[PDB]
Amino acid sequence: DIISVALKRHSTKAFDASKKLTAEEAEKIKTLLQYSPSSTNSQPWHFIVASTEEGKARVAKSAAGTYVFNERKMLDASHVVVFCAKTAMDDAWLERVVDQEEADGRFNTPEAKAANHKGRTYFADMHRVDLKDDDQWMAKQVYLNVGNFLLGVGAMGLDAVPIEGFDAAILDEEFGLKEKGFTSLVVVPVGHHSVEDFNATLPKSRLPLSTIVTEC
Amino acid sequence: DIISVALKRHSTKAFDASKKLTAEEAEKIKTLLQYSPSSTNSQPWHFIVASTEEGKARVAKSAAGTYVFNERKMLDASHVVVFCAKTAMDDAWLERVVDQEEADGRFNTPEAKAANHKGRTYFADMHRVDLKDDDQWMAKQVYLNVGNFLLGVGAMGLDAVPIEGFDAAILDEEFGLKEKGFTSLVVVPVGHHSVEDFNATLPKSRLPLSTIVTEC
Ligand SMILES: Cc1cc2nc3c(=O)[nH]c(=O)nc-3n(C[C@H](O)[C@H](O)[C@H](O)COP(=O)(O)O)c2cc1C
Ligand SMILES: Cc1cc2nc3c(=O)[nH]c(=O)nc-3n(C[C@H](O)[C@H](O)[C@H](O)COP(=O)(O)O)c2cc1C
Repeated sequence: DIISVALKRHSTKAFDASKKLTAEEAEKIKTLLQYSPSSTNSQPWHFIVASTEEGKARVAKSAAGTYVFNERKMLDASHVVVFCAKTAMDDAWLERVVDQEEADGRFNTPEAKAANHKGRTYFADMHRVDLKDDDQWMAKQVYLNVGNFLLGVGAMGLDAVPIEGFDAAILDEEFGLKEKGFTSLVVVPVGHHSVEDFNATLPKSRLPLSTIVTEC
Repeated sequence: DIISVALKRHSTKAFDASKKLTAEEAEKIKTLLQYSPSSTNSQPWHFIVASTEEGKARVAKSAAGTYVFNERKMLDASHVVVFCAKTAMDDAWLERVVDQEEADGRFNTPEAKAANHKGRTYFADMHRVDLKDDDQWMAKQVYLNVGNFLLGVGAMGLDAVPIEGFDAAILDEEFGLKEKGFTSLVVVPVGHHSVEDFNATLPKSRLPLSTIVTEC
């Protein structure tokens, strides 16, 4: 049951540094990242997956100053995922997307690919040209990917914590992501909680359905 | 297996208007909405769940003009979820979150409730006062709930389609959201696909791991 997963999953505060993902688990987490939906199948994202001790330490440099209370969550977890959004929607990306969809067998005629390209360009152009918000639109898709990921890892029986408390300017410099066209948004350390994770045994808390839902 | 769900779920293009969700499935989808994580447990959201023919036709008035192609997805689904974000983060909201956490038994230490509220008001004030993007930070949390939702509903064996192609100003005017401090961002019809849902038997397409993942 997925609902039991939803009620049991928690934001891990401390990871066991001796528990690592299997090679099968490492492959499956990467499948989850790749297969999330996105508006127009635009997939405007890049992911850093750090599993080495050198790589996690480099990600862990961004939990500087005020974000030092999240550094140990990055170093003790098995795999650390960095979710990055594209910084602008370019026309090369859109043609990369429609060429992948043709290569995957989604179009039956050249008119069906041209129709799909036109339709995606129009909605990319509403954000790029009309609203001037393509940066915010692509970042919103990366957060939907985070949502998908947290539930999926929970359903695999693993522990994780979504981190917004890190320095994105520090992280983007280290991996040289502005040169590559991307910016870091959320860091998700993945592994197994330890006995020091105080949040594992505390109750879940959410606003009641009376406040947050309207039925019509 | 959750990886099977991720590879099997699709964006439905046509729903079977005779197939409805059971009362148990209706309750489970509201549990999925409420239990999604969000930064600092801010839960900066409101959900409209329309299951009646009158309710769904009111949501379908936003599938206007250029967006007429999404109208039928809203009309024939069993349940239509409107994901709304708060338009500003007020102190009143943060207080009801911390009081709910208090009632749920999260702070065994009355000094920890006060410690946690001011940390939440500190990270909410870095967006509503310092960075001035409180509306984008709260919309970001609503897309994380949408990603959580779409994988969960696929894990329950239901069909859905995330919709961005709707007129949010019509949708907000129709349900008086602007005066309640909420704005609609994503519409998600849930139900069971028709025999004429062409997308159900098309192959899934995504960019390769070689483009989207960097391993470190
Ligand atoms: C976008 C996002 C960012 C978060 N950032 C942090 C963080 O920097 N550090 C942390 O300890 N937890 C962080 N969390 C945890 C939230 O406090 C948490 O999801 C929320 O309190 C609900 O608890 P649950 O995850 O255990 O269900 C973050 C969560 C989200 C969704
Ligand atoms: C945020 C968002 C908005 C979308 N808006 C629309 C829409 O307006 N109409 C539609 O038919 N599909 C829409 N979709 C479906 C996307 O085209 C689809 O998710 C994508 O092609 C990947 O296909 P899949 O969901 O079948 O895996 C949307 C998806 C997302 C995530």
